[PDB]
Amino acid sequence: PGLFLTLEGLDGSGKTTQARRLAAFLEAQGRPVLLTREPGGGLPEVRSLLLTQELSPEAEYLLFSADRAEHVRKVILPGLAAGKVVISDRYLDSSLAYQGYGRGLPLPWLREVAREATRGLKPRLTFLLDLPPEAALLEGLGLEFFRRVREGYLALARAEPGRFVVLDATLPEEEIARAIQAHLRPLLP
Amino acid sequence: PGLFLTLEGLDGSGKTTQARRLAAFLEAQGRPVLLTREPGGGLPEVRSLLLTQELSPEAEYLLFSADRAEHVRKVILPGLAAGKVVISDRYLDSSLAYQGYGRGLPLPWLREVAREATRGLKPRLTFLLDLPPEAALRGLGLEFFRRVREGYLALARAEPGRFVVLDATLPEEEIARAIQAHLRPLL
Ligand SMILES: Nc1ncnc2c1ncn2[C@@H]1O[C@H](COP(=O)(O)OP(=O)(O)OP(=O)(O)O)[C@@H](O)[C@H]1O
Ligand SMILES: Nc1ncnc2c1ncn2[C@@H]1O[C@H](COP(=O)(O)OP(=O)(O)O)[C@@H](O)[C@H]1O
Ligand SMILES: Cc1cn([C@H]2C[C@H](O)[C@@H](COP(=O)(O)O)O2)c(=O)[nH]c1=O
Ligand SMILES: [Mg+2]
Ligand SMILES: [Mg+2]
Ligand SMILES: [Mg+2]
Ligand SMILES: [Mg+2]
Ligand SMILES: [Mg+2]
Ligand SMILES: [Mg+2]
Ligand SMILES: [Mg+2]
Repeated sequence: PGLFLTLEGLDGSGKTTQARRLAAFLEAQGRPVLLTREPGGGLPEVRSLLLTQELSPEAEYLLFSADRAEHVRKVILPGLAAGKVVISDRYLDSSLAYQGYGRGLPLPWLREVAREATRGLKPRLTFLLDLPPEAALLEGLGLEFFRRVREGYLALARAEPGRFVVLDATLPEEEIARAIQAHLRPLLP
Repeated sequence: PGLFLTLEGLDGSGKTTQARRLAAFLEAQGRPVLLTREPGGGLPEVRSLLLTQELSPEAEYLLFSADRAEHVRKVILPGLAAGKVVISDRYLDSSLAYQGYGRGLPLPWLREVAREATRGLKPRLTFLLDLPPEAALRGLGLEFFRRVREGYLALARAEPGRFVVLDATLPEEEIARAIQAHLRPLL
C-alpha cells in the first residue's frame, strides 16, 4: 500500500530540511521510509543535462520529465509496493510551478506529458513551504521569475486544497516540523 | 524560403550515406544546405549518456524529445529561416518507430509530447531506406528490429504524401538518383 508524501517550495524554502526531519521522525516510529528527491532520483545524470546553457523551457521540462519517469518506475512505485512511506523532496508540482507558471509552458501539456511519466501517481499530501520570492536563492532565476513561481505554487494549492498543506516557510524549523507531523498523524495510522 | 527533409530507417540502412550524397547534389546546384542529425543535434550529452545507459522507454523518449526540442529551436528552424535546405538524419519518426512500435509506447501520447517539442515542424519529404534487419550493413534479438522496420512501413503507408520508401539494398548511386528525382519538383 504505502504512503506517498512530497515537499515543495522555492529554492531555499526549507524543503530538504523538512524532508529529512520527517524521514527521521517516521523512522523513529519504526516505520519503513524511503527518502528521495528530484531532480536525480530517477536519472542522476539529468542534473548535468539541466545545467546546459540557454535551454529552451520545453527541453528543460522534458529533462525533468525523463528523470521523473525513471524515478516513479524504479524507485517510488517499488517503494510504495513494499509498504514504505516514500517522501520525495520535489515532485511534479515543481515542474508545474517552475516550468509552467515560471517559464510560461502550458499546464495541460505539462500534465499530458506527466500522465505517462508518472503513471498517474499523485502524492497523498504535499507540504508546500511558502517562502517570499526575494528570499529564494537553471538560468534566469531572478525576482520576476520567483514571484511567478511562488504565486504558481499558491495557485496549485488552492486548486487541490485537500492534497496541499501550505506552511509559512519563515516559521522556526521545529514549528514547521510539528505542523507537518500533525497533518500526518491521522494517516499513520 | 527553406525546405526541411529527413532520412529514416534502421541503423545500417544507408542514412548517413544518402544524407551526404543529397547535400552534395544540392551543393552542386548552388543551393545552400545544412546537414544535421539526431540524436545529439540539440544536446550532444543526451547521445553520449544513452550510449551506456538503459532506461525505461518513457524516459528514453523524453530525453530524445529534449534533444529534439533543442535541435529544432537552435539548429533546424534557424537554418530554414536563412532559406537553407535542412536535411536531418533521423527526426521524430525515429522515436515513433523505435520507442512507439519497437518499445510499445502509445503513439498519440508520443505525438502530444512532440507537438510542443517540435513546435509542430514537419519535414516536407522523408526518405525511408527500407530493408530487413538482417540486411542492415555496417534469433530472438531480431524481433525488436522487425517491430521497428514494420513500424516505419506503417508510418509510411499512413502518410504517402510525405514518405518516399526506397529499397535500401540497391546500389548507393541508384538510391541517390531516386532521391534526386523525388526532390526535383520541390526545389
Ligand atoms: N525554517 C527555517 N528558518 C530559517 N532558516 C531555515 C529554515 N529551514 C531551513 N533553513 C535554512 O535555510 C537554508 C535552505 O534550507 P534547505 O536547503 O532545507 O532549503 P531547500 O528548499 O531544500 O533549498 P534548495 O531548493 O536550494 O534545495 C539552509 O541554510 C537551512 O539551514
Ligand atoms: N546502398 C549501399 N550499398 C552498399 N553499402 C552501403 C550502401 N549504403 C551505405 N553503405 C555502406 O553501408 C554501411 C552503412 O551505411 P550508413 O550510411 O552508415 O547507414 P546508417 O547511417 O543508416 O547507419 C556503411 O559502411 C556504408 O559505407
Ligand atoms: C524537480 C524540479 C526542479 N526544478 C528546479 C528547482 C531548482 O532551481 C532546481 C533543482 O532542484 P533542487 O535545488 O531542489 O535540487 O531545479 C524545476 O525547475 N523543475 C522541476 O521539475
Ligand atoms: Mg515557496
Ligand atoms: Mg534542497
Ligand atoms: Mg513530468
Ligand atoms: Mg509534489
Ligand atoms: Mg537499428
Ligand atoms: Mg548513420
Ligand atoms: Mg519528440
